Amino acid sequence: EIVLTQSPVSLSLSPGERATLSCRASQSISSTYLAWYQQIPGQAPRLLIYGASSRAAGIPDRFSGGGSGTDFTLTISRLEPEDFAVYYCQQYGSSPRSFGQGTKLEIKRTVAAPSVFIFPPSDEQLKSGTASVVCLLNNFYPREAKVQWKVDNALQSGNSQESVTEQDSKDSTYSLSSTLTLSKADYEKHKVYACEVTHQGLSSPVTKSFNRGE
Amino acid sequence: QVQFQQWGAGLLKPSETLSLTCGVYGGSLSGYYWSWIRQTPGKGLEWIGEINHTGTTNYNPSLKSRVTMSVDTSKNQFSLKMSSLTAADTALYYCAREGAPRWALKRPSNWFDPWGQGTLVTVSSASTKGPSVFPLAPSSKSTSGGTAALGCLVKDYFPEPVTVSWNSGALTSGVHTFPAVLQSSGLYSLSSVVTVPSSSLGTQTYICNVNHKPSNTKVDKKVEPK
Repeated sequence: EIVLTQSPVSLSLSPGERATLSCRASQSISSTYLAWYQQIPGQAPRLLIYGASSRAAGIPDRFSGGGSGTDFTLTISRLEPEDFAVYYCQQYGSSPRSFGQGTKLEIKRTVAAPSVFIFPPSDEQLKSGTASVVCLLNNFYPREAKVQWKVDNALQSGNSQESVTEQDSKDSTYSLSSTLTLSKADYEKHKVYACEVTHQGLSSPVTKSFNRGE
Repeated sequence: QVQFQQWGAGLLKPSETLSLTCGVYGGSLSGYYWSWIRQTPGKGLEWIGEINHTGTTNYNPSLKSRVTMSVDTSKNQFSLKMSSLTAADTALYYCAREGAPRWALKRPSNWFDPWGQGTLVTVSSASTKGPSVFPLAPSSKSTSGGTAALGCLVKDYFPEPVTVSWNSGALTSGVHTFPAVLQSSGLYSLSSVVTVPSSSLGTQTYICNVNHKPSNTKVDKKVEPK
């Protein structure tokens, strides 16, 4: 098996800049057997370049490819908004055909603090015997953010899950949703439920909380 | 011009037999190798296997013990069979053609150029379950300078996907529908939120429409303030 290691994992850049992605193969391969594919989240992969440097039809000249032996590169000369997606490398010189783990090309924008909201469990869920508390972080950048659940000042662990959306199409921000699930006995055993948010855009952690019986 | 249509069951139990088929339009099968490639959501691409119009096959060595491929030249179709399934086989499956023609044996392969869309295949011992839709009511603690956030929690459903709209699609700006999370239970949970003017609360109705086809479920949940 020929392993392909792509570099870097993430790349935050702005339209008009230069991007260069690296593809290293665990063994030496000829350039004629390398390809680059582009993938927007939710859509199928799209062929960009084959044989290291040949552009597929429709691909503009701002896309360039090269390299030899063990190291190959894809270069986007001047970045366009269309170009921000995931990029995979592939070799087809040896069976089986292997792919790199990908490089994510994200729009680099101004730091934006999240808007933090909290939602107690509904009565409909309480009659189900379960209580989920939701905390929303709306329209923030960059993607890195820390959520912590606190129940009567006891930091929670192993009882929460979070999800992050894709980079928004018009303001290039992210939003995150975190869910804390308890049994309704455990939920009614306590009073203060809090979500503490840490982010680059906040000068200090922001806490949104409520009390059972508000 | 060359494009694909894919069919085959997408919800199976472990150790069942997955069978998928793509019909090819706008071009004939002859002269090309056709492959199946899978992708776990959030992960990368894994080539499964390829077949030509004479039945010559080549499989990924890590899957050859439980993967076969077929071709039907009269119907311009080709098929994949995968056995001894596990939850690790849950993924999007794509059909693709090689970018250039290649006869039955050429030691180095070509690149893939036309790719079909990804069909989700779910392998799980869980049985189909419709989601519970719980309101996320706007409150004191979900307001910020004239903007109120509300939503709905789509919890304990299986399998993917679920479609979520707001006011039957008449409400789109400020909506965030989040990727689902797979719980310890084997069930999925997702949330959908929207920020609106806080003065709109009390007169403007906000309903979340959740469609889960595998369970034949459609829920219209009205979200009301505190």
